[PDB]
Amino acid sequence: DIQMTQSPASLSASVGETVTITCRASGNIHNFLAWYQQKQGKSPQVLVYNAKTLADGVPSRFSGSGSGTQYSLKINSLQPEDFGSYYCQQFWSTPYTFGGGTKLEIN
Amino acid sequence: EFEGRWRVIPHDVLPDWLKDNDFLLHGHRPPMPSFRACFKSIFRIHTETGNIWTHLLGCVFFLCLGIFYMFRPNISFVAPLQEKVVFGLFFLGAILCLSFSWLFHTVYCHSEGVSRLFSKLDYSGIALLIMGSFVPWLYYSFYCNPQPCFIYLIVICVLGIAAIIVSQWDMFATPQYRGVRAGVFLGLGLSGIIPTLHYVISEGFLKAATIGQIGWLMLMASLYITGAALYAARIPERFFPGKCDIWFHSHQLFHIFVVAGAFVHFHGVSNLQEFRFMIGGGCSE
Amino acid sequence: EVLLQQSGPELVKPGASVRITCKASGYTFTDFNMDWVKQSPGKSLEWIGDFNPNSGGSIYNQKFKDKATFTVDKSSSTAYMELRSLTFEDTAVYYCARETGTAWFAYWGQGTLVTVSAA
Ligand SMILES: CCCCCCCC/C=C/CCCCCCCC(=O)OC[C@@H](O)CO
Ligand SMILES: CCCCCCCC/C=C/CCCCCCCC(=O)OC[C@@H](O)CO
Ligand SMILES: CCCCCCCC/C=C/CCCCCCCC(=O)OC[C@@H](O)CO
Ligand SMILES: CCCCCCCC/C=C/CCCCCCCC(=O)OC[C@@H](O)CO
Ligand SMILES: CCCCCCCC/C=C\CCCCCCCC(=O)OC[C@@H](O)CO
Ligand SMILES: CCCCCCCC/C=C\CCCCCCCC(=O)OC[C@@H](O)CO
Ligand SMILES: CCCCCCCC/C=C\CCCCCCCC(=O)OC[C@@H](O)CO
Ligand SMILES: CCCCCCCC/C=C\CCCCCCCC(=O)OC[C@@H](O)CO
Ligand SMILES: CCCCCCCC/C=C\CCCCCCCC(=O)O
Ligand SMILES: [Zn+2]
Repeated sequence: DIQMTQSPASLSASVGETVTITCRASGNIHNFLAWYQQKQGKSPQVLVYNAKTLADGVPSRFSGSGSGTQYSLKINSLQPEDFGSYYCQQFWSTPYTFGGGTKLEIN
Repeated sequence: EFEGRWRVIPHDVLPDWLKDNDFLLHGHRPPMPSFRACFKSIFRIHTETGNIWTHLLGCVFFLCLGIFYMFRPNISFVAPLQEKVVFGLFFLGAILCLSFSWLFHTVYCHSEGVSRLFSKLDYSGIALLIMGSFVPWLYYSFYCNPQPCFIYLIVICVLGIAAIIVSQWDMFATPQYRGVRAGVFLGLGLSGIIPTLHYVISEGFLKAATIGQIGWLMLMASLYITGAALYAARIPERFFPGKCDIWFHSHQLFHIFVVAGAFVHFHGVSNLQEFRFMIGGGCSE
Repeated sequence: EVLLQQSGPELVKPGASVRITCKASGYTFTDFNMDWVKQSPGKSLEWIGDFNPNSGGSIYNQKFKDKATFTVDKSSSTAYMELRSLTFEDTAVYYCARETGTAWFAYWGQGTLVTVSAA
């Protein structure tokens, strides 16, 4: 099984700032990576898939990068609605795994 | 196996860069940014299986054929070294065209960037095969008339390079320019009409027919036109949408016309080569 | 639009069983694989398994092999997930998520909350 290590576990930033969430896979996942955003009580929504493909309806503020085992999600110019939990997921090898999550709070 | 597991997807859920033919409704590969996943798909059934294998089996055929040509005894040549070079240039164009094509078709579903890059190689490959095919046929047609042999080699090279430059254009890759693409490459091959008419004027009808040129050229003109026509008009998937997703769509048939077309061309130029051996280098004509 | 509609919250007793319903609409059901995700309170997401509506085959995560059973009703485009021999560890929000060729999830159900209580 592939382990997904997401960092930082939590962070708080101000509106208009840039944040970077890193993800580390225990093995090569060949760019088969997805990023999700989850609002309190609500269901997760896909932000980025295939490591760098921006999902339909998602603002250009969100950008995914990386290859091999090191992947990143960047949020430029933070907006108030950006608060919530963020998760990475690998779909290269079964069983599919998610990162521990990153809790984002806005000030 | 459980790595890079994937399923075929309907046309409607495809990204923009993967929508080339809306008459192929199901059986598409989804975007996968893994070269490992892409190369494994060669042994999977999808819209690109036929397109890949036709120019993969075709690539080894011209490689094996080109190799055997280099090892033929020079006892049979009237200038084995410069002779083997003209054929070599045709073989170079034929191998590069078929190599770039099957590679493009394999890595087509990878990403937008990889797809853009390999499509430009695919288009450039077509022009290289057309320029390469002109090199042997001409050398033999204008054997005793070097000045027009020289100009026509310069003309096809200027046009072929121009066609390669056109193929670097983004709008060229779009399905709106399917007919523009068909006409540009068709015009490159059909430009041969000028050197052919010049040849017929100088040598005459009997000469052109007896040597066998009129025949073989008509077959070439036919394969070029039919192949371009099928490609441009999307026949037969235009008549049966959702019935030719895996086997016998226009692109697959077009890929087959290329293999047969390059082989028919080879047969004709190989014959001119044998005709030259009989009459010899000397030309009191 | 593609919508995934799950059944309402369930309050069960230890050792009981539940069946979670996923009603899919807006696309051809057999065309895409359906996945099941578990989310324990305050915790991260876990992958239970994947189900193929066309083939009928399923792949379960080793952790949930004895816990979960995936079923389908092809006529009404519905996916089902049965959870057996429930304990306090099984108190979570269970999701249905749809694949699109590869296992990245564009569509998710609203989630079904399963509460195990002997109270
Ligand atoms: C252009 C080659 C011409 C001759 C044909 C040779 C083809 C041989 C087939 C090779 C299949 C190799 C597939 C494997 C390629 C792996 C590259 C990749 O996608 O890496 C992603 C991550 O691993 C990055 O860390
Ligand atoms: C017998 C002859 C065989 C012919 C082999 C043909 C191979 C030639 C093609 C090479 C492509 C090399 C790169 C292959 C790997 C893709 C690179 C990439 O990530 O591209 C992103 C873009 O931004 C690039 O600008
Ligand atoms: C007197 C000059 C004419 C005769 C010599 C020419 C011989 C034929 C040459 C064949 C090789 C093909 C070279 C083709 C070169 C194409 C360059 C090109 O389009 O570059 C743009 C891209 O890099 C970026 O988009
Ligand atoms: C001795 C000099 C004579 C110069 C004038 C005549 C030269 C020929 C003129 C051609 C202009 C177009 C008229 C004919 C139009 C069709 C041209 C063509 O593609 O050839 C048809 C062949 O494929 C049939 O097998
Ligand atoms: C004896 C003459 C030479 C014969 C060998 C010819 C081999 C093939 C030559 C040229 C291929 C045409 C150039 C085409 C090369 C790929 C397109 C490109 O330049 O892409 C730029 C990308 O970064 C944008 O996506
Ligand atoms: C002297 C070279 C010309 C003769 C050989 C012709 C055959 C090769 C033609 C084209 C190769 C591709 C050129 C296109 C330029 C992009 C290459 C590329 O993607 O590099 C990988 C990096 O992005 C990541 O490391
Ligand atoms: C928006 C413009 C494109 C619309 C689609 C046009 C389709 C044309 C392409 C292929 C099918 C017709 C080929 C066969 C019939 C045309 C006659 C011919 O020999 O013309 C070839 C060249 O002289 C043309 O430069
Ligand atoms: C594969 C590379 C060659 C590409 C060829 C492109 C040029 C156009 C090809 C063919 C045009 C049609 C043939 C041209 C025919 C010229 C007249 C001729 O000699 O025919 C009369 C005989 O019936 C007398 O008995
Ligand atoms: C020497 C090869 C003989 C050619 C016969 C094969 C069939 C016709 C070939 C080329 C005509 C050009 C029209 C098609 C070009 C579009 C292809 C593409 O853009 O992928
Ligand atoms: Zn092709």
